[PDB]
Amino acid sequence: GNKIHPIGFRLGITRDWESRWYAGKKQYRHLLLEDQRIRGLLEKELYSAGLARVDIERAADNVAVTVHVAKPGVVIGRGGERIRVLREELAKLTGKNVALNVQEVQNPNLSAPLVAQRVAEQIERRFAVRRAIKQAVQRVMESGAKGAKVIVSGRIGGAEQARTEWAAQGRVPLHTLRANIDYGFALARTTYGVLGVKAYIFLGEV
Amino acid sequence: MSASEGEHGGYKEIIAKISGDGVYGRLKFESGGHRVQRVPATESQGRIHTSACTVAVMPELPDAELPDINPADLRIDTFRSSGAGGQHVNTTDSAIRITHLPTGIVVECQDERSQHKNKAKALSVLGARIHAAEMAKRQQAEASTRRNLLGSGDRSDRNRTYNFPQGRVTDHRINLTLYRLDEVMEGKLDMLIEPIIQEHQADQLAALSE
Amino acid sequence: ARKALIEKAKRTPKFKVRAYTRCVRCGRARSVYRFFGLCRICLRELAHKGQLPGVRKASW
RNA sequence: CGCGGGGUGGAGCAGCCUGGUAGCUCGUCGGGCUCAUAACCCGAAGGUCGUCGGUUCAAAUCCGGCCCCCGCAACCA
RNA sequence: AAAAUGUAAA
RNA sequence: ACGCGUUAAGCGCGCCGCCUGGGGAGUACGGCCGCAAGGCUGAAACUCAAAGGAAUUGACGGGGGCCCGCACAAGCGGUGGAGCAUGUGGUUUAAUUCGAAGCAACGCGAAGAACCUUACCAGGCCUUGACAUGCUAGGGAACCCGGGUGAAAGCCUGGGGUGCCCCGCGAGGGGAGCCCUAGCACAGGUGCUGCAUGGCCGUCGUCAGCUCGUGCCGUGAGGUGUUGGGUUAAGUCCCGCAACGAGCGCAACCCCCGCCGUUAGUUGCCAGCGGUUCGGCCGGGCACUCUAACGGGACUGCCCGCGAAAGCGGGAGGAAGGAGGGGACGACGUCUGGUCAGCAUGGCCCUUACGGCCUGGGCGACACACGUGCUACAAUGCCCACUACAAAGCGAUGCCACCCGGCAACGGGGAGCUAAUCGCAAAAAGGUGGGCCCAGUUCGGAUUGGGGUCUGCAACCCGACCCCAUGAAGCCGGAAUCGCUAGUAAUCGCGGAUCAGC
Ligand SMILES: [Mg+2]
Ligand SMILES: [Mg+2]
Ligand SMILES: [Mg+2]
Ligand SMILES: [Mg+2]
Ligand SMILES: [Mg+2]
Ligand SMILES: [Mg+2]
Ligand SMILES: [Mg+2]
Ligand SMILES: [Mg+2]
Ligand SMILES: [Mg+2]
Ligand SMILES: [Mg+2]
Ligand SMILES: [Mg+2]
Ligand SMILES: [Mg+2]
Ligand SMILES: [Mg+2]
Ligand SMILES: [Mg+2]
Ligand SMILES: [Mg+2]
Ligand SMILES: [Mg+2]
Ligand SMILES: [Mg+2]
Ligand SMILES: [Mg+2]
Ligand SMILES: [Mg+2]
Ligand SMILES: [Mg+2]
Ligand SMILES: [Mg+2]
Ligand SMILES: [Mg+2]
Ligand SMILES: [Mg+2]
Ligand SMILES: [Mg+2]
Ligand SMILES: [Mg+2]
Ligand SMILES: [Mg+2]
Ligand SMILES: [Mg+2]
Ligand SMILES: [Mg+2]
Ligand SMILES: [Mg+2]
Ligand SMILES: [Mg+2]
Ligand SMILES: [Mg+2]
Ligand SMILES: [Mg+2]
Ligand SMILES: [Mg+2]
Ligand SMILES: [Mg+2]
Ligand SMILES: [Mg+2]
Ligand SMILES: [Mg+2]
Ligand SMILES: [Mg+2]
Ligand SMILES: [Mg+2]
Ligand SMILES: [Mg+2]
Ligand SMILES: [Mg+2]
Ligand SMILES: [Mg+2]
Ligand SMILES: [Mg+2]
Ligand SMILES: [Mg+2]
Ligand SMILES: [Mg+2]
Ligand SMILES: [Mg+2]
Ligand SMILES: [Mg+2]
Ligand SMILES: [Mg+2]
Ligand SMILES: [Mg+2]
Ligand SMILES: [Mg+2]
Ligand SMILES: [Mg+2]
Ligand SMILES: [Mg+2]
Ligand SMILES: [Mg+2]
Ligand SMILES: [Mg+2]
Ligand SMILES: [Mg+2]
Ligand SMILES: [Mg+2]
Ligand SMILES: [Mg+2]
Ligand SMILES: [Mg+2]
Ligand SMILES: [Mg+2]
Ligand SMILES: [Mg+2]
Ligand SMILES: [Mg+2]
Ligand SMILES: [Mg+2]
Ligand SMILES: [Mg+2]
Ligand SMILES: [Mg+2]
Ligand SMILES: [Mg+2]
Ligand SMILES: [Mg+2]
Ligand SMILES: [Mg+2]
Ligand SMILES: [Mg+2]
Ligand SMILES: [Mg+2]
Ligand SMILES: [Mg+2]
Ligand SMILES: [Mg+2]
Ligand SMILES: [Mg+2]
Ligand SMILES: [Mg+2]
Ligand SMILES: [Mg+2]
Ligand SMILES: [Mg+2]
Ligand SMILES: [Mg+2]
Ligand SMILES: [Mg+2]
Ligand SMILES: [Mg+2]
Ligand SMILES: [Mg+2]
Ligand SMILES: [Mg+2]
Ligand SMILES: [Mg+2]
Ligand SMILES: [Mg+2]
Ligand SMILES: [Mg+2]
Ligand SMILES: [Mg+2]
Ligand SMILES: [Mg+2]
Ligand SMILES: [Mg+2]
Ligand SMILES: [Mg+2]
Ligand SMILES: [Mg+2]
Ligand SMILES: [Mg+2]
Ligand SMILES: [Mg+2]
Ligand SMILES: [Mg+2]
Ligand SMILES: [Mg+2]
Ligand SMILES: [Mg+2]
Ligand SMILES: [Mg+2]
Ligand SMILES: [Mg+2]
Ligand SMILES: [Mg+2]
Ligand SMILES: [Mg+2]
Ligand SMILES: [Mg+2]
Ligand SMILES: [Mg+2]
Ligand SMILES: [Mg+2]
Ligand SMILES: [Mg+2]
Ligand SMILES: [Mg+2]
Ligand SMILES: [Mg+2]
Ligand SMILES: [Mg+2]
Ligand SMILES: [Mg+2]
Ligand SMILES: [Mg+2]
Ligand SMILES: [Mg+2]
Ligand SMILES: [Mg+2]
Ligand SMILES: [Mg+2]
Ligand SMILES: [Mg+2]
Ligand SMILES: [Mg+2]
Ligand SMILES: [Mg+2]
Ligand SMILES: [Mg+2]
Repeated sequence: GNKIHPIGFRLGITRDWESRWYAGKKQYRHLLLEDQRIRGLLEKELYSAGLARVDIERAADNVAVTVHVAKPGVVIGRGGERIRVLREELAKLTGKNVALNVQEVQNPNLSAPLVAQRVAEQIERRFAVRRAIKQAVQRVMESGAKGAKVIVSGRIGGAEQARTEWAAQGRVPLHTLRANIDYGFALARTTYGVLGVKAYIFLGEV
Repeated sequence: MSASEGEHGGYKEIIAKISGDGVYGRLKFESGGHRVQRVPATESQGRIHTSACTVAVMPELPDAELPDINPADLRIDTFRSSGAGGQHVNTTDSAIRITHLPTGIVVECQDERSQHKNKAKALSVLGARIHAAEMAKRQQAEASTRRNLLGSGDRSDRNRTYNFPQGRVTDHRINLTLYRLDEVMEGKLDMLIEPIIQEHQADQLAALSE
Repeated sequence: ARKALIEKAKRTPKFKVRAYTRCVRCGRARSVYRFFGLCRICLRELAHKGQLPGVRKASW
């Protein structure tokens, strides 16, 4: 075990922060402490939405949370009723003037954090791990990707002996900075332990 | 007093006289085999292994070889020796036969021409022979009381298990099984040896009152 | 000693000296970079995650 | 009963003749090598000389008694 | 030419 | 299968000999031969679930060939010995909380243990709890004040506000909220299992490796490709090839350093002038230095020799040349590696306690052993005086100029800076001057006595710092062992993270 995080390695190179704002020194540690609590309620509530990334911006005092989803409708609701109570709970906890924002995810088969969820969800529902990796790596590849790879660790199939299990097509030059790649983690809760889900999507260099 | 070290580590055998108060009372219940389950220090790979050691505790007993012989329990015969000597060997009861009555052990001596030179020798041998005969009795008593206590077999011969991986020690006799083994290895035996003392004492009421 | 102790940390004490800084995410007391209110491990993750603004892999 | 020998660090032996000064090999303990054990290398500890007396400024050493071990002797009838 | 050995459970 | 193949192990016929799982056993008995040694013939009980033949893939070799690394060698400085610091073993203890174990545990989790931290210990305590979501019954009202006993936690207990919602003419009434006393769901656990797991990390290893697709060979495991010659730090490229390609690796793409440029001119800078109260100090200016954002630059492009090519060896011009120096980056996998105690988490277990609070103790113990370290043993030295030259960082809960008091640690005052303004800040080796005389010393600074400063509720256990006195071992270290190949080692100081302080 020795490989670097793909996002952390490509900051300002092929990837931008999921939080963009300045903060001197006296308030950083609670801007962030709140910032973190923001993805708290967001990820917790918008599971059904398939949230792929939370972009939290902060202007003068006011926050500016942009959110990316696969199927947008869940977020909004009948007459946009969930989307209102959304920004309601937000300013209710932040105490700062907030900002609703939603832009959909065009191709759900090209967002690793999405792929990971759908995988981990499957194995939560007793689906064959091996033949489902090849399935996911297919759809992601067949959805135009330049490369794709999925990894699963832990007690596969409920087996006492835990193990790694993965598949891949195309390229995943993880050493190459010039390459853009999407990373995605997920955690499959199970009646027999916990299994980690990793996705790599190579969306061409630049 | 004895300690045969087995290279690393131990003690392939060690014997000690534990002197004090209530020693045989409390350390009595260790007589038998002790199973150990742990990843051995000797292990090349990473496999868990089962091993065992035997413990025998015989109490410190009194012991005293009798004040030699006492002529009261002894028959001495005097008579003529056999073979060379001429005139003198024929007319002189120089042969001795001392029969030690309690054991039936007998010596004879017609070595020298002097009757008490021979009685001396025959008293010397008879001494060494009754001593040696009791020593051997006392030997295969001690040597055979251990055979039972020590429990010949191994891996499966009795008493209690010390499992290092799960941290459980457990006495198979009283079926106690408290899994605070750390302390037990540090000599905190009482939370183990006291349960046996009570359970064994409950087998004393139900013994002539049941 | 865990959630009960993370609560002692939040409580304004009896004497100022008994202040200790916990992690604002995992709850660790040792190795606590105060700039983030985070521990040295919680720090590392979010940094890779890119959820800590401006901070990036150093190199020279 | 008689004559000769012996008892000295845990084992096995020097030193006694010629009084002053305790040695050897092994073992043991601590540190090295080695993944580890041994072999190997470095350093250390350990006896108040069987036991009583006596001689002497001084006794393992010289002298007397006793105890234990060893060898020899014990013939003429 | 140096230089012995490694018990017993995945 | 290896192989055999008109000298068959092929295709056929004739005849003799022989085998029928391993061990027991070529043994026993009997018989025949022999001078003997022994030979020929030749069993059984018993026991095992295999023994065995060829071939495959690895690993291994005190096998071979070719390469490589501070591996040896060549070198400079060290540990091992001394005193101290710290981590560990061990022993000790009421507890000396737990984990880490050769390389890859041992100044490691600890980037801050007096209380706190704290998971251990003794003791006084609490029981729907220090925290979450709810559900009850007497149902009071928020929240400030107090008594009280106490080491605190805790337990007991005295005054109030004269709130709020429905709206009732009304004397009261029911709502909500948080608190309140019991009760029920439940919380809680740094209790076990890293050998039930995720995550992250160490390691072989920055080593050049690891594989897939299809095809072809093989009864098959599998092989071919990946091999071969050249070459390279490199499965790096080249040529060859029953193989043709492809992926993860290597390289590149990223940061930092070295050269030049464009843009920029304060809080930076000062070259010529002006003012000079001989100071970047005012006026003044962006040129240089700097600062920091975008570029340029190097391509084996050029020359010689060799070469089939790849490239190799030299040459030049250049700040820089064949990877310029440094970093970031760690393949398929291996170690039942590490960690359930950062967090996550399946199963297991504790429930007026295996949960919680507090006071005090302990994690700092000391017959001993080790790891890493600091300071030394001195003259290429040490002390005092004076005087220079740094980069990186930190600081409006803070850093502190400068006067004042103090031998000092520091205290009292007090200017500026939220900072390329102002400050910590003195750089230290260096240089100059004076002293020391080869001594257990003006080397050395452990030990201890006395007297103080600061932070803190509080420095007995247990802090750092100052002053006087004390002035130990140590004369260069047995066996053995470590680092480093160029701005490196050695040496010298400075800063920061944690943090009241250390
Ligand atoms: Mg691995
Ligand atoms: Mg790495
Ligand atoms: Mg990666
Ligand atoms: Mg979803
Ligand atoms: Mg081993
Ligand atoms: Mg066994
Ligand atoms: Mg006797
Ligand atoms: Mg008798
Ligand atoms: Mg008679
Ligand atoms: Mg006769
Ligand atoms: Mg007569
Ligand atoms: Mg007569
Ligand atoms: Mg007569
Ligand atoms: Mg006779
Ligand atoms: Mg048993
Ligand atoms: Mg264990
Ligand atoms: Mg057990
Ligand atoms: Mg008791
Ligand atoms: Mg503190
Ligand atoms: Mg003689
Ligand atoms: Mg003589
Ligand atoms: Mg002699
Ligand atoms: Mg004699
Ligand atoms: Mg004698
Ligand atoms: Mg002697
Ligand atoms: Mg002797
Ligand atoms: Mg001799
Ligand atoms: Mg003599
Ligand atoms: Mg003599
Ligand atoms: Mg030794
Ligand atoms: Mg060895
Ligand atoms: Mg004398
Ligand atoms: Mg003498
Ligand atoms: Mg004498
Ligand atoms: Mg003598
Ligand atoms: Mg004598
Ligand atoms: Mg005779
Ligand atoms: Mg004769
Ligand atoms: Mg005669
Ligand atoms: Mg052997
Ligand atoms: Mg053997
Ligand atoms: Mg072994
Ligand atoms: Mg297997
Ligand atoms: Mg063939
Ligand atoms: Mg031919
Ligand atoms: Mg022929
Ligand atoms: Mg032939
Ligand atoms: Mg033929
Ligand atoms: Mg045929
Ligand atoms: Mg057959
Ligand atoms: Mg058979
Ligand atoms: Mg035969
Ligand atoms: Mg034969
Ligand atoms: Mg027969
Ligand atoms: Mg025969
Ligand atoms: Mg014959
Ligand atoms: Mg003959
Ligand atoms: Mg012959
Ligand atoms: Mg013969
Ligand atoms: Mg023979
Ligand atoms: Mg080396
Ligand atoms: Mg060397
Ligand atoms: Mg150690
Ligand atoms: Mg544990
Ligand atoms: Mg009070
Ligand atoms: Mg529960
Ligand atoms: Mg277990
Ligand atoms: Mg793991
Ligand atoms: Mg490790
Ligand atoms: Mg390399
Ligand atoms: Mg490296
Ligand atoms: Mg193939
Ligand atoms: Mg073949
Ligand atoms: Mg390649
Ligand atoms: Mg060829
Ligand atoms: Mg002047
Ligand atoms: Mg000008
Ligand atoms: Mg100008
Ligand atoms: Mg310019
Ligand atoms: Mg440039
Ligand atoms: Mg040619
Ligand atoms: Mg050249
Ligand atoms: Mg470079
Ligand atoms: Mg260079
Ligand atoms: Mg590089
Ligand atoms: Mg495993
Ligand atoms: Mg396992
Ligand atoms: Mg493993
Ligand atoms: Mg209960
Ligand atoms: Mg001067
Ligand atoms: Mg000067
Ligand atoms: Mg610099
Ligand atoms: Mg500082
Ligand atoms: Mg600050
Ligand atoms: Mg304050
Ligand atoms: Mg301060
Ligand atoms: Mg002054
Ligand atoms: Mg003054
Ligand atoms: Mg003054
Ligand atoms: Mg003065
Ligand atoms: Mg001041
Ligand atoms: Mg003033
Ligand atoms: Mg001020
Ligand atoms: Mg100076
Ligand atoms: Mg000296
Ligand atoms: Mg003092
Ligand atoms: Mg104060
Ligand atoms: Mg000393
Ligand atoms: Mg010297
Ligand atoms: Mg000298
Ligand atoms: Mg000297
Ligand atoms: Mg250099």
